[PDB]
Amino acid sequence: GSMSDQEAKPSTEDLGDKKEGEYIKLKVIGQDSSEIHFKVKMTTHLKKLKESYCQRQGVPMNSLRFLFEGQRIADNHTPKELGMEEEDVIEVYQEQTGGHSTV
Amino acid sequence: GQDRFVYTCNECKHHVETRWHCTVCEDYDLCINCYNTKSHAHKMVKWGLGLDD
Ligand SMILES: [Zn+2]
Ligand SMILES: [Zn+2]
Repeated sequence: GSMSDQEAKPSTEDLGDKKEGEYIKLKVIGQDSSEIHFKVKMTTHLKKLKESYCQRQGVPMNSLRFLFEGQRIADNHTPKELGMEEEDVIEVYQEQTGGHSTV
Repeated sequence: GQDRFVYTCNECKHHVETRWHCTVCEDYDLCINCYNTKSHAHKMVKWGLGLDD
């Protein structure tokens, strides 16, 4: 009936209450200087993630690239590999800003 | 043992080349989608009975 056999939980270690299951922590950090920290639901091709970032900034179909691990993957699949738990990190490379700078 | 995946999933009604049957919950079947999204571990036993290929 009690929370713990010993007596009571410290509650200090456990702060807040989040599922941290359905949603995951996916972020990107280009060489140029990008820092984005947000969580996205894991139930659709990773496309529904980079698509927002890419469209609201730039499309990978040129300079920007999305490296899931150590290679390139299509944006038309979800069960191919993904299968992330929470700490999802994707590396990207930006050859050019695509604006302002001449190159 | 290991066999085919000839089964179905009652969470989304979309069987997928794979089926895990959770014992503890019994009569509980999950596919690659619900399992990955829900995150339901519980020592599941892969049940199949078709042709693997
Ligand atoms: Zn399902
Ligand atoms: Zn279970």
